[PDB]
Amino acid sequence: KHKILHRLLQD
Amino acid sequence: KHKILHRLLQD
Amino acid sequence: DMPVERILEAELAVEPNDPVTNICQAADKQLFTLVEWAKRIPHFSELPLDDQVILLRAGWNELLIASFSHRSIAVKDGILLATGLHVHRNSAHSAGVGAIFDRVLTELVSKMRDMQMDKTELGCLRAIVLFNPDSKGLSNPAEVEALREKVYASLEAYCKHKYPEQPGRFAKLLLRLPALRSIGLKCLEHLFFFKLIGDTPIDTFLMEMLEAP
Amino acid sequence: DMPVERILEAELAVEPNDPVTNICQAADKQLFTLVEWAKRIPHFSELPLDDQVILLRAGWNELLIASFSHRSIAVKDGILLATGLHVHRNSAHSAGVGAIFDRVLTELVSKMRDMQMDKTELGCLRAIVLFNPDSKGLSNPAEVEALREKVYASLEAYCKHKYPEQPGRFAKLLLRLPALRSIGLKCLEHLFFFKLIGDTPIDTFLMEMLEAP
Ligand SMILES: CC1(C)CC(C)(C)c2cc(C3(c4ccc(C(=O)O)cc4)OCCO3)ccc21
Ligand SMILES: CC1(C)CC(C)(C)c2cc(C3(c4ccc(C(=O)O)cc4)OCCO3)ccc21
Repeated sequence: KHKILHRLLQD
Repeated sequence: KHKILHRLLQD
Repeated sequence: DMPVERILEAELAVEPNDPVTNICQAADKQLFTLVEWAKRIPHFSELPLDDQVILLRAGWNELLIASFSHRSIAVKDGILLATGLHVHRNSAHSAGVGAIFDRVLTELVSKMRDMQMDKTELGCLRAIVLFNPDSKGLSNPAEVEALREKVYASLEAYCKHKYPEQPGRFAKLLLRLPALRSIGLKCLEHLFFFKLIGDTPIDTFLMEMLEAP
Repeated sequence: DMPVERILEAELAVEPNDPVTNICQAADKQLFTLVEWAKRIPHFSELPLDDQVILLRAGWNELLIASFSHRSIAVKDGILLATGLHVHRNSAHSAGVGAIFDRVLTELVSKMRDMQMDKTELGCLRAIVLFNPDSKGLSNPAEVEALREKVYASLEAYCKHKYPEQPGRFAKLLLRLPALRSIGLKCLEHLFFFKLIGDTPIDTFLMEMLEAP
């Protein structure tokens, strides 16, 4: 759902 | 303006 | 100067088909009681008459919400209205106001119960809300700020003495205030909407708190 | 376990025609920085990935507002944007958003300055906001509640030690949180409206925080 946020919380 | 409130805050 | 024993007496002196209609009925009733409550709070009556108006108009939601939430401690998934009627989680949801009702339940009532908030703490939190220096229009806001400072210093000192095993109970109490603020604003929205539509009877005092500004 | 020295380092690692367009530009920029900030807060990265989402989505406004308000301490009647641009009281009023801008100024920036809130206290208040157990959807809310408890116990102990002459500075800090909450909600409304109308460019990250739920 929340694309950008998930990608930034990665690692 | 605020009729009822003023009347209740009286005394 | 700002005794918790006197704030407690203010609280104790105040004790008494469409669910939303019944809740708004209870709201209006309590607005009269709130004005009497505020007077019994030390130094509030000594404030200029216009400032007393500004204070009560700015916090009436949060003040009333705190009151019926603490009243509803021993209630299973519901709130006890001042009229004497109980209102359950499902009753409110079915009336189309379940989202906010659950917020009241989860963030306040429930949180109050688990720490067993007493009437003195409830009173102090209410008094802190009452003496809001951020209220716009205030003639002497620093005076209202000073009265707030005296309530929470008394509340801390009350807590350190009555519950000295719970070192963070003071902050725990103060951190229910943002929730109360957030829930208070969402109530106003609903009340403005009940007004706009006009499908809910709204008594005279409740209507006056919904007038501008 | 929850050291104020580590929270301070999180804050320090983060330091860098239409005024509303410039403010929204600064908002999006800071959203990326906020995600990096949250990670440096002890135990936040150890929370399940979904809960980290719920936490940041629920508090991003209050977290960002606290940041640019404390940044604007030495500013006369205005705020310093992260982009480097200053925005004055009159500039915002003329853009049609003066009412909320003044609320930020009066209730936060100004109140921060008078007590000279340090970066450690700002960080802790932000960390308290971050660990909101009232956030809906949370898998293990008691875990988030416990992490909040550890931040404010550290903040109190920091305050009693660094400012032992100001016995009520701890409560003074916590009582800016309802204001922050109230101002945060009013920002969302504005941002939803800038979206609805579409007369203001809104970058991709800011747009995603405005998507449902
Ligand atoms: C029906 C809703 C929107 C839901 C909810 C239960 C949150 C609620 C609460 C009120 C109310 C209120 C409700 C009950 C009482 C009381 O019985 O003491 C006092 C006040 O709080 C804000 C002003 O009036 C008014 C309306 C409503
Ligand atoms: C233009 C308004 C509505 C006014 C006001 C100044 C309160 C404001 C603030 C923001 C903003 C924001 C503004 C500036 C910054 C920053 O520069 O750090 C970060 C965030 O706060 C909530 C999310 O974005 C976004 C929009 C706006």
